[PDB]
Amino acid sequence: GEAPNQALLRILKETEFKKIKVLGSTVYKGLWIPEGEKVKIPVAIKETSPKANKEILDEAYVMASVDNPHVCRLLGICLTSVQLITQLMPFGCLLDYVREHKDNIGSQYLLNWCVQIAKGMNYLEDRRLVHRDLAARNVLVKTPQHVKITDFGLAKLLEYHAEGGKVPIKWMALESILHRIYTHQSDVWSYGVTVWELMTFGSKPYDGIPASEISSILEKGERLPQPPICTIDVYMIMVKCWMIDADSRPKFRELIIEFSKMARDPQRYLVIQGDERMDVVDADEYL
Ligand SMILES: *CCC(=O)Nc1cc(Nc2nccc(-c3cn(CC(F)(F)F)c4ccccc34)n2)c(OC)cc1N(C)CCN(C)C
Repeated sequence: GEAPNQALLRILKETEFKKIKVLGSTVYKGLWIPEGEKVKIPVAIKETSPKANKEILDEAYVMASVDNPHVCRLLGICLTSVQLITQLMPFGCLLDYVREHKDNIGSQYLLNWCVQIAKGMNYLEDRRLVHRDLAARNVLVKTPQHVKITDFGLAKLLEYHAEGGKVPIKWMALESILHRIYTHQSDVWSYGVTVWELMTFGSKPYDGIPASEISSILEKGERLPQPPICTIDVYMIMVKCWMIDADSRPKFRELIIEFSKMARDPQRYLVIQGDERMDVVDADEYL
């Protein structure tokens, strides 16, 4: 009863990329200039073990099948000696951004980021897609006013039953740690941890506690603390994302509604000191 995935996998010529510089490691900053049409597109290029190909091709499959203003768009792959070509998000991952600009993030930007992440996550749930790695590090920043979800290296297309492997323990639900079960609601848990990272301006969840004890702590009933800038209204939303009963956690469509209400009066829900004074074509316009 599944629908045919008629997504298009675009294959680009290497002679069309101008690897400007290295963004990290390898991921490169560059330009994609399609032959003929006078257009330069700022892109990120993710550059031979047969496992690595099989996995980056799996990620290219997922990114080619999603199309949402809050999900990272795939432009294509290059079959050299395999490269992912994605939209360049010039302000980096949201985790490093809130850490850099701690003294400039207003309650407006925080609550709006929570709305946008829930929108992209709700879209992924519409596509019957479990992310399995939602975190502040995996949310990229196009502009301070526009963020998108990235990194689908663990994404799965539908509960999902994993069989093993390295996984980020402090972001995943209890059911994911004990039974390797992943659902859209286990993504809601990771959403709760991701909101906690933003409200704490990039603090590390369970900083110091070894990952092997996380399963014990959560079973005891202990959760992440209430961030200083958070009213009980916002912290209650995170707490609901951390219920043991997965179906008691809020839906992504509900998290959109809640944070949108808060985004209409941000200073009522986030208390931040000084909150008052805080031919190039982008990929989104090349269709
Ligand atoms: C989280 C860190 C970082 O974001 N650095 C960064 C990123 C970008 N833009 C950008 N656009 C699209 C894709 C990426 C990107 C994706 N990955 C993961 C993987 F698997 F490697 F593809 C990256 C890893 C490392 C770097 C970039 C990756 N990024 C950017 O645009 C100019 C700049 C930067 N920085 C160098 C800033 C460093 N941090 C944010 C302070």
